[PDB]
Amino acid sequence: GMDTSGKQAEAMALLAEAERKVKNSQSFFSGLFGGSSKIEEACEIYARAANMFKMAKNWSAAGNAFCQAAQLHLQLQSKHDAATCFVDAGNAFKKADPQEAINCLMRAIEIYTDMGRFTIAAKHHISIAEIYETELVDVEKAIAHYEQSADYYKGEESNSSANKCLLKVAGYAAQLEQYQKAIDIYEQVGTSAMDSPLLKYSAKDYFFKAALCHFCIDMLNAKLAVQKYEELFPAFSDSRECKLMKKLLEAHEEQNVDSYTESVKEYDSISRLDQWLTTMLLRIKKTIQ
Amino acid sequence: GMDTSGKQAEAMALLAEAERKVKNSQSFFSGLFGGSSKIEEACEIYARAANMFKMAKNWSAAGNAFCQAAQLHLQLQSKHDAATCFVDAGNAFKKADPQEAINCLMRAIEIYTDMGRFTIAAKHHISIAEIYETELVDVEKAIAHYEQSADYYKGEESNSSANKCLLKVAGYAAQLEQYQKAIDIYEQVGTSAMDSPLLKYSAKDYFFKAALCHFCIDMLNAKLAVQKYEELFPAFSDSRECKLMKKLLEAHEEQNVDSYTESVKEYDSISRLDQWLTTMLLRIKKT
Amino acid sequence: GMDTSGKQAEAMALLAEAERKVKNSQSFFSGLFGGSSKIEEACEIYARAANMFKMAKNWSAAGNAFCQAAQLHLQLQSKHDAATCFVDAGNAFKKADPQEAINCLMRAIEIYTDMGRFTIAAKHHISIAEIYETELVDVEKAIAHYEQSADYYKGEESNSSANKCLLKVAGYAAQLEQYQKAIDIYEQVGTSAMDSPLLKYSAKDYFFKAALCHFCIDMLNAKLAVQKYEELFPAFSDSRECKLMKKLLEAHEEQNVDSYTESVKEYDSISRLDQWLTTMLLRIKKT
Amino acid sequence: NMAGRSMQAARCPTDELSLSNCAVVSEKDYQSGQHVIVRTSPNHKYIFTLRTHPSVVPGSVAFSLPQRKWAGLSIGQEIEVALYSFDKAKQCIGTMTIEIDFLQK
Amino acid sequence: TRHSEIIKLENSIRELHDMFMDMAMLVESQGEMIDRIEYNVEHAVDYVERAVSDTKKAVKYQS
Amino acid sequence: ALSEIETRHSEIIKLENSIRELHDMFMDMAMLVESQGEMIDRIEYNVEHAVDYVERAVSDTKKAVKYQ
Amino acid sequence: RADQLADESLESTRRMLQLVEESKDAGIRTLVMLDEQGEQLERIEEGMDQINKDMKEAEKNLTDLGKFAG
Amino acid sequence: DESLESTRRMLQLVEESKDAGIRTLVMLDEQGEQLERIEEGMDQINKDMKEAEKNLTDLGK
Repeated sequence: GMDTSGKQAEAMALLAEAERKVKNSQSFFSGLFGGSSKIEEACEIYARAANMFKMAKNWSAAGNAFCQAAQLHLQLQSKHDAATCFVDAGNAFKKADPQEAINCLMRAIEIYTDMGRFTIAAKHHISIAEIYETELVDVEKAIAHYEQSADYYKGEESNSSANKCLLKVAGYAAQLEQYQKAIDIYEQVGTSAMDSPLLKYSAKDYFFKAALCHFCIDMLNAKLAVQKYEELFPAFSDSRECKLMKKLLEAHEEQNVDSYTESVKEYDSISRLDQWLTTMLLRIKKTIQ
Repeated sequence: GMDTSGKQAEAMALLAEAERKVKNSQSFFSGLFGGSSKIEEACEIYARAANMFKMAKNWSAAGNAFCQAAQLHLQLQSKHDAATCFVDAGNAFKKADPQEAINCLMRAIEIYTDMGRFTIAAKHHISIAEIYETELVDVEKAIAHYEQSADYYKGEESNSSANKCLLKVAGYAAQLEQYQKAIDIYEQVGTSAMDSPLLKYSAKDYFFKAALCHFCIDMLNAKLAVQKYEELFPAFSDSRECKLMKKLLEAHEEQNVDSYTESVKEYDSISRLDQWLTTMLLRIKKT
Repeated sequence: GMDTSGKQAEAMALLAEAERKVKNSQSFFSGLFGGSSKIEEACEIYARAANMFKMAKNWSAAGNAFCQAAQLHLQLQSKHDAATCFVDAGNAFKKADPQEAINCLMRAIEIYTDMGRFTIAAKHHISIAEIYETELVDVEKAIAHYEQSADYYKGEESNSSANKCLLKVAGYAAQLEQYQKAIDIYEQVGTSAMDSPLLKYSAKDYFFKAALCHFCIDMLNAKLAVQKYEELFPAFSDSRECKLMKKLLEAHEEQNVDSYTESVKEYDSISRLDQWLTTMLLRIKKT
Repeated sequence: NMAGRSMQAARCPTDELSLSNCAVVSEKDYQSGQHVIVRTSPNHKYIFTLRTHPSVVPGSVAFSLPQRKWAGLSIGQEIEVALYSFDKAKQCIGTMTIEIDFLQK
Repeated sequence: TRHSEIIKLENSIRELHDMFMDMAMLVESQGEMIDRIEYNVEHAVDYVERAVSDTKKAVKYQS
Repeated sequence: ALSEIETRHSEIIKLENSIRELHDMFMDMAMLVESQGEMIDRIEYNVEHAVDYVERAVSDTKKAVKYQ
Repeated sequence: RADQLADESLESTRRMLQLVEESKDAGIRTLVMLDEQGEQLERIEEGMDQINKDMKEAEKNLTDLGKFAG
Repeated sequence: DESLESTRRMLQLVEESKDAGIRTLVMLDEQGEQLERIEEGMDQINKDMKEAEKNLTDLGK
């Protein structure tokens, strides 16, 4: 398209113009000492070139120009604008180079928390964890970022966001990490919703999950925890999950794989699986001996 | 970990430079009369020091710094910033030690009402009531704060917000063996929910509660109340609550405790109750 | 106001004293060259005259005054105000005569693109596309506008808005019988929706629509496509859409009209259909 | 041609050609009698005999319904078609066993 | 046939219940965001008004 | 068995009522939330315009101060 | 076969009653909740428009004053 | 027989409610999406206005 090629041509022209402008800017500071306008107009040229270049469908050099302009703006003691440009460069690099985007976003996060804005820092941490885990296969760093975001949210009584982050962290831990953290977080989130204005009945699932983890540890712990939750939370007593867990435990007690298999099959037929309970149940069945 | 230890180290450093700032700034004001910029700079130093204390997970000292900044700023003849600092100090003191949080939040409410903004004042009143309820047992102060918040919300035509506070107050009053306030609030809210295109479904619910509490006095008055509510709400008889209450009345008339208890247990089986209703029913059964 | 036409005549006179102002620009500003603020207040009177024209329901006059104010104010300065005035003129022109609204919106689009504001630009692109659809008959220009707006949205990871715009574009293309684009879009959006739990309940509809588009072109490949969809999503067959599609395709092997006629009638007996599906079926099942 | 070219599948234009079992082609692409291997996948190769017809649009081969299905050819689909040469000294069918059944009940 | 249709009803009611379980948390989170944005905007308006008014009086009266 | 079918008749009546309450209820939901969506769109547009205007305002004011 | 008839009927009635009432009360609480966000949005809209007017008038008058000074 | 037509009515109402609740979910999601952008814009304007006014007041001295 003509629009593309023209945009790239004018972008190269204006990048060369910005380079010569900054070099002449260094010359003029000593030559005439006009102050600091020269650099700020150079930064404006850089920003315009970068924006119209990312309209040219090309990203990497757009983000590079964003980073360079942000640096040449921060060297004039201006921070918030430089941090916003850092975040924009990270967004642009998201589709160009994950490492550069991550570095720029870490710089933005540190400068923001230095300013004193926690919610923005937590949002950026969540974005970092999401981009890190979606394309790069790794969790522990994602777990740490999610925990930091939850801590930042709890610092300003943002209960819902922190709850969602803790739930995700506990789920990840249960899938891979040891089950003590998962048990604690799941039980706490389940018991922090007994007086929920709108979620007065959803905690049962969480309780069930906790019980499943306990049954992952041992049968004795499984039954003790199931009882504890039964007495502590009366409603879970009449829950279908309670009957299913009792049936599964009693079947596993007598070592009859047919009963366990039929129970899980009928449960799945009655209600669809979720792809997380199925793996847990398969692991439990693997240890039936 | 190491982040917190560092934050605390450079924060102690910053507090040292901040006390130096205040001392040298008053000295410079006395000896040179440089204006008031230095006081503002000391205020921002206090603010950032308190913020990094919060990042360092030390809430008591962060709240102390916030209070100091607030008092110095209001000494600088500025309130809104001082009020913000005071509310931040109260939030910091919420956990750990909330006692001084009460006083600082009261000061914030006082300055807000002196300025004349009501909604934030009512929000802070309900927050203080929640603090009293959760951390203390002096339910009377909670009642006072809740009723003041309800007055504010109702005066500003925020009926929905006022109704929640009124229901809380009615429940608490019914808890402490006082039923006049509970009866009045329950009946008033039930009447106000009559013509709501949305809330009409629950108009019955509140009414039912009133009758139960009204039954705490005697039998005939309860019968009169239920029949009157039924005439006022023609559809009220459709629900089971009226049937259950009639069962209770007839069983209690002829000292039929067994039928009373069995009907209560059956209603529990079909639909379980809460602590409030269970306690009220057992108290009623006591006679 | 129905009786506010005396002051709208006075407002034509106000635009006239704006004319006196441009006469000052012609002759008097030689000595009032520092009266750039005077030109600004001239634009201000322009704007408020236009505003009461809007209040008087004179859409053509209001739009003309808006455009004149925009042109006068865009003296290579305050481009944002010029863009706001142009979009206001376009909104005024939306009713009555919308053609010039198109050009003024295009100018505002260019201004915002130069500035770097994208969501507003894409929203105005959607606005011009919909005004094309509802007033004029051109659809290809609307298709291009939707494509451009979706590109702008996807540039900043605005996935949902671009997805809906592309769904509308795919529907139009299917109506315009360009089935490759339609299938690509319907299935890209279906596979994207199925990725996250919050929308996994919608993928079935997209898959069914995509299957119809596929079944439109190549019967022999329709079976393979539906099998691929079924294996990709185990819970696609259970949906009534897959069963109905299987019934239609297997009955189409033999020339019995009654079979598919009764199948479609039975399906319609459970819920009404829409114009798009009914038209597509009527066209396709003819052969 | 010799190396093969990407092409779009087409429907057979005439009944006689469909009965001929010959892959109908465009005169500007292939010549009548030529044998071409249709690559629908790395492991899916089929051999067809080419017969020209005026209505064949350039860049496509008309396939009858039996041919398409047997070879899984979708109308409007892309396949790789390359000239295929028989080894007549070894690939001249001397005896072919053919199963016959009524085409329509 | 009654068994099949009641199993269909079982399905549908289960999905409806799950869908409400879904709506609830999203709505609550929206409200939580709303409260914070409201607080911040009120702070901003108060600060803007007082700062501009005081600075204007101070820079207008000294002359 | 007669009592069973009578109870099931009562149940079907109750089910009709409850589905006669939930449908209208959901419609109320839909209309109210659509209004909320329109109004949030409006306020967001206005906020963004104010942001741009104030940014350019500070830029121009600082340049004018620099002229001094 | 009446045993299975009765068992399935009891199961069906219990499940329908419980799910119906739960969905009812759920949507009910959502209904009660939405109005708070509605009025919050109203109040914030009022505040933001007030901000916009105040800042606009302030800046225009200040540009006028600066022009007068120069 | 009335039971069967009642079952048909129940199916119709249930499927209608589901088909509308799905789009209720969708539109709730876009509202949530808009909230973050508006909040970020608000915070940015607040940050810029605060810095600007404080710097100008400091220069006034």
